[PDB]
Amino acid sequence: MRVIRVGTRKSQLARIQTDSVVATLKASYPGLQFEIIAMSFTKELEHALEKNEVDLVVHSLKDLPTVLPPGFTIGAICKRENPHDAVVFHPKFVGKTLETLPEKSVVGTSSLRRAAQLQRKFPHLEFRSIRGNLNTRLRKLDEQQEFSAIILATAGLQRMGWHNRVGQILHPEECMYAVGQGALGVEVRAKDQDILDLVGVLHDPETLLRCIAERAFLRHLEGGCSVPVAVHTAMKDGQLYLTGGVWSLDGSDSIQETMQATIHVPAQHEDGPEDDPQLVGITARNIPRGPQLAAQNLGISLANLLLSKGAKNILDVA
Ligand SMILES: *Cc1[nH]c(Cc2[nH]cc(CCC(=O)O)c2CC(=O)O)c(CCC(=O)O)c1CC(=O)O
Repeated sequence: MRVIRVGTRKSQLARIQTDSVVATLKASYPGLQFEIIAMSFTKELEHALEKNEVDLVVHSLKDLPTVLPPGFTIGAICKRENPHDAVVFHPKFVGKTLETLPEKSVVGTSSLRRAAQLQRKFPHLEFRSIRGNLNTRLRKLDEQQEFSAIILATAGLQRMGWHNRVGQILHPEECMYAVGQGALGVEVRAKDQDILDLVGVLHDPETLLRCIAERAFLRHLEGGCSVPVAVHTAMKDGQLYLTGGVWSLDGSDSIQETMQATIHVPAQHEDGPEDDPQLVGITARNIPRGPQLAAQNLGISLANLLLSKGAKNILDVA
């Protein structure tokens, strides 16, 4: 291990996320060299990995499928940033909330998850698609009179240093977040033991266990980034709490349930067996396997409860 090559997309937010992970790595490894390789969507970065052109890539965890191709794996789940959804208001509406926008105000979001939940909670608002990156959406907000607000992840605006645009942070009772939102995943070659060990230092046990549950829930519902599925996780008092929900496209039909499981957060790293398979695409051999399997099982458990109440028919057309 000499120069650790980090591959990144050329987009602004992808670079910020990569730099943050590289800074954390450097703090654990001041004696190693890190190179950031920017290339001109996940299959192209996975190609560089497979061609040994880079050694690791940084993703928003919610953008990664629950099944990765067999030669790759998530070698690190970083300490979660703020997972909650946020509202940016049109300039004339600074200081308002969703509750106090005038009736028929148009709210911009291209997430089925966000639109379905907010339509349910706010019947008197209109939710409409809006395309573009964060800068483009904010430009269409401020330059035009079409949108009265847009919905975005709090974590994205924070990484841009634009927290001053956040006008409202949505509570779970208004809009539960996407599976993996606010956490970064580090993708690596599944068989590159040296690099898996290196990035393992980034694993945050609490976030790892929360995200295994969230992803196992999503996987067992056969969902991905695109579906109206939402979650809320918390680790308190030796319990892992997982809330999960599914919504019809307009939010009028929904199923939402909570489960918990006794799972203590590991406080120490351990030399785990190298022959255990990944869990929902994540490899964490330096973290005890017991709690990891238990988190996966909790997410499967909740998924089966939702399916028992009809979640599959909801998702099939949504
Ligand atoms: C699965 C999915 N991806 C995105 C776009 C995206 N990916 C990451 C972020 C920043 C927050 C994070 O790292 O977790 C974002 C942008 C954002 O959420 O603000 C979306 C949202 C698409 C959209 O039109 O806003 C989704 C679907 C979803 O979140 O429900």
